[PDB]
Amino acid sequence: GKSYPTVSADYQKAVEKAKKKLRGFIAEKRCAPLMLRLAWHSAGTFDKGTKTGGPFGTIKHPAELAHSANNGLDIAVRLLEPLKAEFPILSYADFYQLAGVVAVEVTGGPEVPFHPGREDKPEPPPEGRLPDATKGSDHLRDVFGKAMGLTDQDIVALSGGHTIGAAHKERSGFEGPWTSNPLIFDNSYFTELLSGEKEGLLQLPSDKALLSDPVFRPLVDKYAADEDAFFADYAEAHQKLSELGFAD
Amino acid sequence: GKSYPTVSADYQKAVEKAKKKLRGFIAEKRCAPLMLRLAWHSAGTFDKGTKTGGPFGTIKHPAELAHSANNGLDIAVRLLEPLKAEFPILSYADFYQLAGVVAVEVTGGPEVPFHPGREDKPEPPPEGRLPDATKGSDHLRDVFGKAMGLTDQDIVALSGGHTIGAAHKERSGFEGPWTSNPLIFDNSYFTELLSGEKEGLLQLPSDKALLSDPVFRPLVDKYAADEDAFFADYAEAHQKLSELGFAD
Ligand code: HEM
Ligand code: HEM
Ligand SMILES: O=C1O[C@H]([C@@H](O)CO)C(O)=C1O
Ligand SMILES: O=C1O[C@H]([C@@H](O)CO)C(O)=C1O
Ligand SMILES: [K+]
Ligand SMILES: [K+]
Repeated sequence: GKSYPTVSADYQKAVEKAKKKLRGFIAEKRCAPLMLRLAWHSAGTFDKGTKTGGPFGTIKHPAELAHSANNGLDIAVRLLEPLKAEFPILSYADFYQLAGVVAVEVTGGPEVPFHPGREDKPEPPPEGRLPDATKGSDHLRDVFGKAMGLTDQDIVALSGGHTIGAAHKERSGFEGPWTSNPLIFDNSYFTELLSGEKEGLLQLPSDKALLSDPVFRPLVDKYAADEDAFFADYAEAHQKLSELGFAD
Repeated sequence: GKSYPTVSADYQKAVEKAKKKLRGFIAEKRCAPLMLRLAWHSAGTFDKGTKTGGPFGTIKHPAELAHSANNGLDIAVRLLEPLKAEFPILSYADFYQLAGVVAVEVTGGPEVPFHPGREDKPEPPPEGRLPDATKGSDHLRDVFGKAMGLTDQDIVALSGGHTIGAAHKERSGFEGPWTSNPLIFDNSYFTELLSGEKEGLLQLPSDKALLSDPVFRPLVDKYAADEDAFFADYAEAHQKLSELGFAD
């Protein structure tokens, strides 16, 4: 239920130019997964009951980067600082979410609609709102549902974001890619999740929780059979996540 | 601006009986300062922008007792558990605030009006909202003013709560009483604050901040000259603090 704010023509021109520069930079640096993870951890702190947190640029604060769930995301902030400085008119909030949208696009994923106008806010949210990889469906619903206000369909679709990238034992402690093609955005996360553990590939307990839940599991089966349907629901869910607490 | 909830006659009878039992117990155990500090740290987590936190019984949770600002308050919770069990109808929130009101009364202080009907809530607030003793007036206003929504007069009056009790090097790290009579509720905190450091008595940086601020300092002078005026403003401020986020 969104009402997007008006931004000047110069702001809109800067979005379009930054989008292109982000494509080139993210593709060349091979950091699309990290950038997706930065945008998601930015937005995923939203609490709908208090309207605190969410995608309002606070993740660049050292206080929020120190959160253990954000281990490694200081690399992302640093990687983007030279480009952000070329687009001073843009908020950090818009810039990081635009980077997440581009991360998905440049790895072959759906084109997530983007609307500008997030304002940078000065206080990071409390630590502890991001999901815990060792937990299961109840915990997923607590975080995405009770806090962020996303649907069970969004949970499954957004979990397929793991179709790009890898864990790092020096960041979370988990290690390895979810897929055999970690810079390619496709439905492979779901086909691997269904096939069992393969050697070399990662499954978190929070991934496996999707297989045993009666609402999540049919979605997993849908996305593994129908990549177009995964792309549609993913684009819906990403857009919602990127706009949590914004333009309501 | 309060609208107090209706409670049954049995609840009201239990308040009155617990008030008496609290007087006897707190007087005998010599723990009025700790009990005041428990009630204040319960209520002082209130944030008026989000309506989170405040005096709703969450301080008995191990998660909130672990907060470093609450070092030692597990002693208080434990001390009160046998009495609370004699009054099962009462919420923990009402019981702890009633204990704070009695702590003030039984050490000779003003009779703070008490209204029942706080409901126990299940989530403790985030850590870090209670004031920092090494900081000054700006920090006091951030905490009491911007979060809790109390006035500068309340800040000074409520700081005179230090007229009873002591710091402990194994809890905060500070050590000693503010006053020569730490179980007597009087204006002595302000007369000591004005006289300078005396040997054996404690002044926190947050106490000393009251002397250098142009709004706080006249209040300090008022309370040190006029204990009746301290008692009046204290009773006002304590009642407000004990009712933050309650019955609005
Ligand atoms: C469902 C609950 C989730 C849990 C428990 C979880 C947990 C994790 C963990 C532990 C890592 C490894 C971090 C590291 O060690 O480098 C990770 C990586 C990643 N996460 Fe999630 N995550 C969840 C949901 C999401 C969502 C909703 C998105 C985006 C839509 C996402 C995108 C990513 C990406 C792209 C990576 C790889 C990052 C890289 O390669 O640097 N995750 N996640
Ligand atoms: C103004 C900002 C405040 C700061 C920075 C502060 C800080 C502290 C500290 C560090 C201690 C010592 C804890 C220990 O080591 O045992 C303490 C004790 C105490 N505080 Fe405060 N406090 C403040 C306000 C308040 C308020 C508003 C009240 C109640 C109205 C209060 C009541 C007490 C009492 C009664 C004690 C003594 C506790 C005991 O003897 O066990 N304080 N405070
Ligand atoms: O997605 C990522 O990009 C870098 C690296 O893989 C390529 O630069 C990294 O640290 C990430 O987790
Ligand atoms: O106010 C207090 O009561 C006890 C003790 O002084 C008397 O029991 C203590 O640990 C407190 O800080
Ligand atoms: K993939
Ligand atoms: K005293």
